[PDB]
Amino acid sequence: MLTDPIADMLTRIRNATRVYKESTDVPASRFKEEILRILAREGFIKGYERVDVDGKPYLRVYLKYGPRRQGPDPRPEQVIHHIRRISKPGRRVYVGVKEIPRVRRGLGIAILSTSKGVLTDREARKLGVGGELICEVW
Amino acid sequence: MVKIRLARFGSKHNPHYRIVVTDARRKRDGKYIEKIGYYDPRKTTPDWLKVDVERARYWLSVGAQPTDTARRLLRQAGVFRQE
Amino acid sequence: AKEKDTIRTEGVVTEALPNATFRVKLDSGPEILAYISGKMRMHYIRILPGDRVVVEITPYDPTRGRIVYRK
Amino acid sequence: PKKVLTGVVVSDKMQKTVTVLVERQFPHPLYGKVIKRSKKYLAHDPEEKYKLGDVVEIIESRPISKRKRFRVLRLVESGRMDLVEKYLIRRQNYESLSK
Amino acid sequence: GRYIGPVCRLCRREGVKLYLKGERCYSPKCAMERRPYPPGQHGQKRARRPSDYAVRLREKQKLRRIYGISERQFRNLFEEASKKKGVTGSVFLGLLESRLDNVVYRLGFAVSRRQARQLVRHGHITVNGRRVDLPSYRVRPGDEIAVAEKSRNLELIRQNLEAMKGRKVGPWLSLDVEGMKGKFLRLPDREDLALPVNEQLVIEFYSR
Amino acid sequence: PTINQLVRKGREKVRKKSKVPALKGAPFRRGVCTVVRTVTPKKPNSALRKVAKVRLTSGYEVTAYIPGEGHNLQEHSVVLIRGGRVKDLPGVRYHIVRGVYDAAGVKDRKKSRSKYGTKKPKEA
RNA sequence: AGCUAGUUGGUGGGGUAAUGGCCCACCAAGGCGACGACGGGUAGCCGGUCUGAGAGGAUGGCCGGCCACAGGGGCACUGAGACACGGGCCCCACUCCUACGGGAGGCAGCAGUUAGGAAUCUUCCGCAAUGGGCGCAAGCCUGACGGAGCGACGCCGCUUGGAGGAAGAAGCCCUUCGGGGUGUAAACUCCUGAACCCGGGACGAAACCCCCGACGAGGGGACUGACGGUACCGGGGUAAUAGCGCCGGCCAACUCCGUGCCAGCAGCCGCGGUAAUACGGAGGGCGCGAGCGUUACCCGGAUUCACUGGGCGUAAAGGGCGUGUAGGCGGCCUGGGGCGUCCCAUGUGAAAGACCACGGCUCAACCGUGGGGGAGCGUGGGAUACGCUCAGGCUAGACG
Ligand SMILES: [Mg+2]
Repeated sequence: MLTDPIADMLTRIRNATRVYKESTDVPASRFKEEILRILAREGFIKGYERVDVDGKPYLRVYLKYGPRRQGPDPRPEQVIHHIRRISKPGRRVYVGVKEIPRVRRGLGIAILSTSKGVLTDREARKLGVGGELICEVW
Repeated sequence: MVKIRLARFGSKHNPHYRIVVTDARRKRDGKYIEKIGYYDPRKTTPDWLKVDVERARYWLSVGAQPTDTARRLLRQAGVFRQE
Repeated sequence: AKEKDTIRTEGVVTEALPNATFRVKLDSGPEILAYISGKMRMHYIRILPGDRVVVEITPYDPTRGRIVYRK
Repeated sequence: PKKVLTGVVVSDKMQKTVTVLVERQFPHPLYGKVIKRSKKYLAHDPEEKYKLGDVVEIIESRPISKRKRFRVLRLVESGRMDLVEKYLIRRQNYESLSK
Repeated sequence: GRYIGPVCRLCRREGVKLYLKGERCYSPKCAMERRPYPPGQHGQKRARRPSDYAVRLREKQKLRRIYGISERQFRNLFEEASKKKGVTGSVFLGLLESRLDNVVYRLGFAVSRRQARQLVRHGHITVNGRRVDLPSYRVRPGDEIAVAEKSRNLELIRQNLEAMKGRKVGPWLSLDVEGMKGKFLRLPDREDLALPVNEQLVIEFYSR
Repeated sequence: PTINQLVRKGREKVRKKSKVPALKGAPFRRGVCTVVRTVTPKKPNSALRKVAKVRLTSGYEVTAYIPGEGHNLQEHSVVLIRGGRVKDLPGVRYHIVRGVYDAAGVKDRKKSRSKYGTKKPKEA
């Protein structure tokens, strides 16, 4: 059972980052797409589009990395260092607007599911609404 | 009996009183209905008496009987001045 | 400070008890738990049931001692 | 205001009376998990009107019996075995797992 | 109560000259100059490299010694500082300096902190009209510190005043020499103070 | 485990084992003694340490260590117990208090006196 | 692990201030339960208190609320209110008198005695303040309360002096014999003057009462101090209690003599069996300080019950597997509903505490004022991204 889709997507992205691949496909969703969009806006990914491997709706996640670093372990620095599903199936975490975390003290971001749509932490704060704390990214 | 009365709140030798709405049969320290004034007898402060007058008046209207000292305090504050 | 009451009476070894401990029938009177002294341990000294040995006795428990003298 | 509840008719095995399973969906304080906990409620039916399988509106009431504190206000959705049936199965199981 | 007793021994132990005697602690006589080593049977032995905790403790002691303060009092002050907004460090120092005795000392109404404290205790010092006799007292901005009328004509005080006729008063204090007064202008900051101590270490020690 | 699992089951609250049955959380228990027997230490240690076997006001019959370079303790001597495990001695969880009741202070103990209940050197 | 027979529901009645299985008659056979009943243990609960970064954890002393009980149990009566703390009846348990038939009791009120016990206070003064009750009122009653007394029991404040004063007395203790320590410490000079004596001296207390004015408002007046001759001021006025822990590592701090795995220390690693920086003592030190340490307990540190935040091939730990019930959980798209969830508004969250600000007691503790927060919960509206839920579709899972 492909039980949590968002989580799966996140995992895939993480995997991609680990292996310096340019792109992973993820199974399609509106929600997923929205998340991707937000990520793009922030600056974590080169972007996205819908494609058809076996005539099934799939989404390219175009990856983003740093420059070719010097010395032992020359592999580029990871743009996404960490990603983590927080509001898991069975573990549905919900925050009030004063209880939105300053993820990495104003450096990393958290992605929030709210009344006003799928949105970032800062944006949520601005629009003074809390919600489902899907994921943290730094 | 609904009463306007004082309550000890301070310390040994340094008393402080709350002008208060409560039932007769409570502790003088008891869970009172409303805090309306406060009294320092030792006048250690420039403001030793200040009462919310309107509230007090309302209480009186409802049926609250002030205590002797309490009554005196209220008079001093001017809750009876019908002019 | 040391309580000088550390009694120095002699005794015939009676029993092999475990772990360097020995029933030692005193020449004065009774048998007491008498463990081997540290000095003795240091210099080997296999004590056998059937030796003349001198025991260091407490007056609080005169049924427990410590062999000071090998043979 | 007087308390309003939504539940399922689970028993008609009583005169003038119906049993209502309220299901409540709420977070755990410490663990952060939504737990579908429930309670039964003994409700007054002045007519024998409501039947097994009925989704109903339950109002907090003046007592009519000891352990009977609610009148059914109105019918919401009629006839759904599925939800009743789970409860029945649970009850049956209660009989089993024992000695 | 207070420390009470051999003072310069503490200084020797700590390694930095401290001005608890006042004078002589200025003369070639604080024992610090010709005897830098700590008191005891093992002063002139090799001092083993000091541990993390140990150094911090030493620092704390040094600071406490400076103000002639009971440990409990110091702890309380620290707690207060922690409670209050801003840099816990500088605020703490200010609080310490805010002490009446210290204020008296730094206004040169005494040569010694101890001396100042004594004066405060025996009713020699006036604060804004009312004489206060407890060295712990909280002096805060815009407050005046005077010599008592019964005490103006006292010999020791006069001597002290004379010593301070031209001697420097802190960028937070402003004394009247001839009216025998002393206004508090500003809360005494870390910058203002040449304290031979690092408060950060103290804080670290305390946060346990 | 998992969140759901936890909710189903519960987290087992660790109950602290009482190190000392001086009963009740009585910080001190007074008692009458039976024997003044000296016992051997453990495996790397060797000596003869002084133990008193006590019937207590708690109704416990426990073994308590006697500190003190020279002791006076006897049979029906009334004693007070503070507790504190002795590392070498097995069965022993208890320290007898010196300088109280019938465990009178160590004579000429004049350094770390407060532990032994011995009065200040009466200097003249 | 099942429990229930007035037990669950009904009709009719009683009884209640009032609902009701509270009770009673009769009928029906339910009711609860692993979403943890019943049974056993434990326990008043909370506002809170401590701890903790917090989430939590423990606890519920005093102070505030409620409950519950007044030897144990049962029952009513009276009354607005009790199933009645200093009221009643009755039985038991118990102490007290008895002319043996019978009565009297109830400190879990203050105080105290006794007992248990590690351990806990004065058979204190007062109606002055507040509050209570009665009364037109005076006024009485008042172990509520106000205070004092005892106990470093906790917290806070202060004192046991300060300024000088040797290239360094003595004494004590090391030493490589030169010296070094104790230590500017002392002694001594200067200065102050906690204690202490005298002189005064309260705030807390303006009302109830009287009279003008209508017994209204308002105005004038008088009485009235347990604390207490106390706080506190004015004068004089003596240098005028330092103790305890530790000193191998943790952990701050080292030498000598005695001792010889002994005597002993220890919270753990452990030290001691002849040169002990771990023992007893002596110096020296270091930490606190009118206290210091030991013990008991609780939290921490233990992210060692882990939600934040652990794990499980070998360390404790994957059940022997399978199927399956509750339960948990769930693909993609569209629409409603808005239960969750979020948001605003407000109600509520009593005070005290805890936070911030100021003010008062010479500071502080302590307390006063003012303000905010505050989890959670109710009610009205909103929002639909996400769960839920209904309705329709889809083929990427599953099944054929
Ligand atoms: Mg002996």
